[PDB]
Amino acid sequence: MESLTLQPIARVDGTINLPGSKSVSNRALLLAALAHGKTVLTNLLDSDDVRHMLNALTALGVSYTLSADRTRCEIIGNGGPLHAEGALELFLGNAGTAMRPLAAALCLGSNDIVLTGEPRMKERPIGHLVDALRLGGAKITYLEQENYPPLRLQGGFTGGNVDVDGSVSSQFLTALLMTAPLAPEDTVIRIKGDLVSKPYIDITLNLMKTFGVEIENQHYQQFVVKGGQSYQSPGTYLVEGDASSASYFLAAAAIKGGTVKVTGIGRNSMQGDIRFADVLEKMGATICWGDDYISCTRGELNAIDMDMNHIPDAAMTIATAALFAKGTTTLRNIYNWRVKETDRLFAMATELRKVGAEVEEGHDYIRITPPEKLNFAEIATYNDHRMAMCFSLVALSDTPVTILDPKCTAKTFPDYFEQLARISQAA
Ligand SMILES: O=C(O)C1=C[C@@H](O)[C@@H](O)[C@H](O)C1
Repeated sequence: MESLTLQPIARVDGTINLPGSKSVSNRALLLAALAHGKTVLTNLLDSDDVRHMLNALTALGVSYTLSADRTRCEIIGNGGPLHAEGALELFLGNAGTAMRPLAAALCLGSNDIVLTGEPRMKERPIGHLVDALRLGGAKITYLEQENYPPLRLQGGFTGGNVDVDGSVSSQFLTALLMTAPLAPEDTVIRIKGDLVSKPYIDITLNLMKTFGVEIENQHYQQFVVKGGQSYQSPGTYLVEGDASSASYFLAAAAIKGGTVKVTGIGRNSMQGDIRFADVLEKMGATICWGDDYISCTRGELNAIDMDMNHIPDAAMTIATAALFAKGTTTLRNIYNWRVKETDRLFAMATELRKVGAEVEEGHDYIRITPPEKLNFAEIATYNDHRMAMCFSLVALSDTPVTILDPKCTAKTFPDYFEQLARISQAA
C-alpha cells in the first residue's frame, strides 16, 4: 500500500494550465473514430480513462497517432460503425465514459464483442442502458450479474421507439444519443421520468454537433433522432481543460489563498462543473471569469445547503472544503454518488469523520459539521481519484494528512499532486 503524506500548506497562489477534460476527451475520441476523415485533437487528456478508450479503439482496428505527451492525437476515422467478432474482449478499467458509450455504439450492425473492466465496474449499473438498446433491437447478454457489466454485444440496434430511464445516470442517455444517428431507422428516445445531471447531456450534444450531427431535443423529455447519418471530422479540435479537475485548485484558493487561476476553461465552457465556481462564490470566495480562465481569490468561507445534482463530481470538493467553513454544510440530491467510482456518500462520510468532522450520511445527502480543529488521519481512497484529490485539501490546515494509494488520481489527473504543489507556498 503506497501512500503520500502532505505537509501543511500555508498559502496557495498561482496559475494552473489544466489537463484536458475526461468527459470531452472520451466523447471526442469515439466520435472521431466513427467519423469520416482525420481528426486532430489537441489538449487531449492523458489518464487511465482515456488510455482505456484508446486501447479499445486500437483493439477495434482504429488507426491513430499520439504526440510525445499524449495530448495531441491524430485519428483516422473509420467512416462508420466500429466492428469486431470472436467475442473480442475490451477491458475498460473503471471508465464509465468508455463502458457506457461503447456499450451502445457497438450495438450497431453485427458484432460479437465483450465489454468488461475492473471489479468495481462490474458493480456499476448499466441495466437501464441495456433495456433501451434492446428496445431498439440490440442483442445483449449479461455474462455475470444481471444489470451490470460484463456484457456480450451481438449487435442489432436499428432504431425505433426507445424508452430510457434517466433517474440513475445521464450516461445511458449520452450513450444512446451518440449511437442513434448512425442507426438505419429514425429513433425517438423517450425519458421515463426524471433525468439526473443534465449538463452532461449538453456536453454530448455539443460534441455531436461539432462532428456534424444534430437532433431534436424536446425539453429533455424526448429526443428525436434521424437515422442514416454520418459523423464528419471537424478537422482540428481543441479539448477544453477539465472543470472537475479545476475544482480542487479553485477550492484551495477559497480556503487558503491567495488567488489561483486555472486556464483552459472559461465562461463559455460546455462543462457543467464550471458552476462549481458559483458555489465557492456563494460560500464567500471571489471569482473572476475570463474567456480562457477562471480564478478564485480568498474571501471568507461560510457553510451552504444546496442541491448538487447538477455538479456531482465537483460537488465532492465542497465536502472537504466544508471542513474550513463556518457552520454546517449540507449537500443534497446526490444519491448518484453511490453508484460511481465507489459509493461516495459512504466513503466521504467515513473519511471526513476521521479528520474530526461530525457527519450525517443521509440516504441521498451529506451533512457536515466541522471540528474546531482538524486532526491527522490516514485517508482511505477507495480506488477513487476524487477521494485522493478532495482529501488533499485537508493539508490547507495546521495538520498534515496521509493519502493512501495516491496514484489512484491517474484515473483523470496523473499529475495532480505536482500541480497542487506548484501553487503551494510556504510564505
Ligand atoms: O458523461 C460523463 O462524462 C459523466 C457523467 C456523470 O455520471 C459523472 O459523474 C461522470 O464522472 C462523467
